[PDB]
Amino acid sequence: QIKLQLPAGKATPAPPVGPALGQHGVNIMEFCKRFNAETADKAGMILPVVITVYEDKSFTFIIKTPPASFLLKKAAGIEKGSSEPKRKIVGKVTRKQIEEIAKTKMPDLNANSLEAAMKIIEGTAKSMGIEVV
Amino acid sequence: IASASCTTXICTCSCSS
RNA sequence: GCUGGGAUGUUGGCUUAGAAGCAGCCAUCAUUUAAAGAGUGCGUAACAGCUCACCAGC
Repeated sequence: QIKLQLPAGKATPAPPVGPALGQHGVNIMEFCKRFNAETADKAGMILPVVITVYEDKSFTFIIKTPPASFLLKKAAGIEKGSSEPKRKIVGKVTRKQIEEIAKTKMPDLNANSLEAAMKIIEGTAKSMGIEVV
Repeated sequence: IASASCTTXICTCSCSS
């Protein structure tokens, strides 16, 4: 069982994909087209998928919501997180934005309340030099 | 920049043993 | 002491070919918890895997 974060509508490259699971038994081509199939509904974003390979080299994979750090980057309109979180703020997002992301990632979050969800997201923002306003 | 089995971003990795 | 658990965002941000708790720098929050560090050491190319913290039962 392998896991990785592949961009929406794109796959097959050797450096990014290939070698990775391609060395566990997986047949790249089938995944590239397959992944890029459903990753059509949500394109442009980087989404993490969990590939599972059965003894017979066959496989399946679940597509999850994009990473918090990623959504956060997007929200703050930045490209990278601070090189020194807290010491240097490189961006910021509104409390409502935290709410949006928390809502977006909810299926993958284990919070029992939207409040707890936002607290989770804020923890990530605090780790990448992104402030909340 | 080269090897067999051993990196994440250029292209080698592994492949026997 | 023994057994079982040791979870979720998440491979935290940066860096890097990679850097996924564990080269290095910064941060070290939040969730679900009975409990579980943005992780004690081993380990991998990076993962994996083993181990410790912590909790539970005996």
